[PDB]
Amino acid sequence: IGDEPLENYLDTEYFGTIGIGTPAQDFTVIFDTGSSNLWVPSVYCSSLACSDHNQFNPDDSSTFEATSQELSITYGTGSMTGILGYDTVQVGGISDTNQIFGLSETEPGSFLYYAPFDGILGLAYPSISASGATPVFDNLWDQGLVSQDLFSVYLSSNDDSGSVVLLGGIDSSYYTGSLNWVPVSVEGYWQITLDSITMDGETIACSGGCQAIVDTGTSLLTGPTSAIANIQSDIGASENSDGEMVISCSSIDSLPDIVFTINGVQYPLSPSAYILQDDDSCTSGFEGMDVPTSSGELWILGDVFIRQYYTVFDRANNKVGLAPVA
Amino acid sequence: IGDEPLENYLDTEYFGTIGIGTPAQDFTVIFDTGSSNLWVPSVYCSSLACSDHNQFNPDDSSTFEATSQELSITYGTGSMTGILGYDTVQVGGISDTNQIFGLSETEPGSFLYYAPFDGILGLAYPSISASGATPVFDNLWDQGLVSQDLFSVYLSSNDDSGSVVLLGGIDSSYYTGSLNWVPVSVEGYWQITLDSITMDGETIACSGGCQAIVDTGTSLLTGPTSAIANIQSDIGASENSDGEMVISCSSIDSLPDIVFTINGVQYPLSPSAYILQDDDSCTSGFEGMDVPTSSGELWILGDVFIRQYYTVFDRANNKVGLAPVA
Ligand SMILES: CCOC(=O)N[C@@H](CC(C)C)C(=O)N[C@@H](CC(C)C)C(=O)N[C@@H](CC1CCCCC1)[C@@H](O)[C@@H](O)CC(C)C
Ligand SMILES: CCOC(=O)N[C@@H](CC(C)C)C(=O)N[C@@H](CC(C)C)C(=O)N[C@@H](CC1CCCCC1)[C@@H](O)[C@@H](O)CC(C)C
Repeated sequence: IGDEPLENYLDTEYFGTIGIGTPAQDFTVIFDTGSSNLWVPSVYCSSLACSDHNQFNPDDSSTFEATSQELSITYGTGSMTGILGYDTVQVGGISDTNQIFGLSETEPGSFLYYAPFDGILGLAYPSISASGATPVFDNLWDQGLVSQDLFSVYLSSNDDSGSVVLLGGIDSSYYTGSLNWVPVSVEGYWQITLDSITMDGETIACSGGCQAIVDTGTSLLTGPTSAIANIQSDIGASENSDGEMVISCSSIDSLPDIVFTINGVQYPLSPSAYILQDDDSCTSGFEGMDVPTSSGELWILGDVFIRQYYTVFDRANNKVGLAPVA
Repeated sequence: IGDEPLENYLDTEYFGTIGIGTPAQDFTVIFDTGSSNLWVPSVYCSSLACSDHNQFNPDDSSTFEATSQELSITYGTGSMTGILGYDTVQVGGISDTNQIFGLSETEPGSFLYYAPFDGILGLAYPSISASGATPVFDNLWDQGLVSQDLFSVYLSSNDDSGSVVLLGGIDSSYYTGSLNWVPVSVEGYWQITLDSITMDGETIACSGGCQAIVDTGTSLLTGPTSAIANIQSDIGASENSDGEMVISCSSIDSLPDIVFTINGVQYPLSPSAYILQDDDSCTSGFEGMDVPTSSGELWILGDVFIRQYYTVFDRANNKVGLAPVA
């Protein structure tokens, strides 16, 4: 079981440290369950986002193996094109040997240039892995490096220390009562079926269910624009400049829980979970984002939700396990 | 003995993580031996750099005690003014109970905005601490949270993992041979007497001594403008724009050791250590700054130097211990 400590930056991005190579070059990465690929900046990248960011030099690793397999990936925020090579990756105190990972050649856009992390470590299923590159957890299970075929995430609140990715195990100290398991409906993302979303008993969205992914890599709780636009009204948040659906911080103590019913069990987010507040200003935890898939237009249950529910991702049986954090 | 790992960001910045408060809030701080104050942003800070960095909120800490004292600190690059407060800083494993530190109120200048860290933990002598704020090492020793009255720094080269600050102990495995102990000359900074800087038999600089400090929070080897000017010429580096006193990377195999004799022992610097090379670009490790003190113009032996020499800063007997990295 590996323990990968995570830095909670503004409750928006949780990232940890990995080493790639021999000797090991260090990089901080986002641990993303919305994707399956590991990749970091390389000395071959010309994009501006690579200049101010730690870059992987293959000519300094006695263990590196090159391949000619090119790679291309687009996220909701940012993309990269690169090439796939091979090496040891130290992640969560484990020596992942012979891991295929992406070395970037371009990271188009201004977004990532600003970001306090170098790369992305995907944790979704191999089916969505661009260029078929073996996911890290997959390569660990395959090598017998993790004791169990599950990892779990605890994401801290209020910029506190202690967020963790526990690879190969759960730790009951992080949750209250017991885990509820939900089947993955469609296996690629950790896609689970959302039964409904209510406030004060009335369905306000997702009537007759909708598809949801549990994404550690999304900050907010994102959903199909039109739906979210309602919720925003149902809590009185309004637009400021570029996505700032601003809400008065006085409102927090008046609003009601918004309940997510997944597999018959209700998972409420209180107003103090779904309103993010910096110092003296509040914002909405909900973001509109149409993400069309073959299995429907997704509802992404980001850090805003994961912050309240210790999440376990069982690959052995394709189930998500949720329980309230301690 | 505290073990504090630092992320080597581009061989220019080495920062680690601390927690302030119960429950503890995360912050990444530069461990700077060139000052003595610990500060972090706080929710009082209005400044630009304070918006995109984590901010200490006293209201979410059950162990916070506030003070009336004001704090102002000008650094070589940057500054702050703030208010002082007390709380439990968990640094390197240790829970430094009831520690005074600065909650900033302004952090003027866009460079701090763009920087991948929140605060600075100063590691020098109390004489130079702003407002006579107890430096953390001092507060650990007074409470007996460290065994030995010394700390050691190992700074990895090449963006590798493994840079570490070892609080209250030296670790033999990081150096070659045995420590050479230099006395501190004047006690404020970790100030020592540099006897000469020669290059192929000839004194290129600082004949008949000059004052130097070993300063982990300074990226390059710094010295008085006019002196460094000659060294830049003698190695070939020339300005491009906002410095970028750039050198043809081809020159790394022609150039010789510049040598720093400290208390009669010679400490050479290979081209490989004094020309910085990100990617396929080599720039010069020397920077020209006139740093007037009551004990002369200071030479700063920063990161460029410390990456080649494991350094013990011993407060028990006012002495610095150097030995080559193994
Ligand atoms: C206040 C707004 O917050 C953000 O923009 N946050 C970023 C991530 C932050 C950790 C830097 C985000 O949520 N981006 C989403 C965009 C989403 C709302 C459409 C995203 O692309 N997340 C990536 C992961 C991110 C990519 C940017 C770098 C960090 C990892 C991945 O999970 C998805 O592409 C999965 C797909 C099913 C939607
Ligand atoms: C390649 C260019 O690199 C830098 O300019 N690096 C910065 C530090 C980096 C961590 C941003 C530097 O060397 N800053 C020196 C600049 C000075 C040599 C012209 C400095 O102010 N360092 C601070 C600590 C820094 C200050 C900015 C915040 C990070 C800690 C401290 O050591 C001095 O105040 C000591 C004094 C005797 C000069």
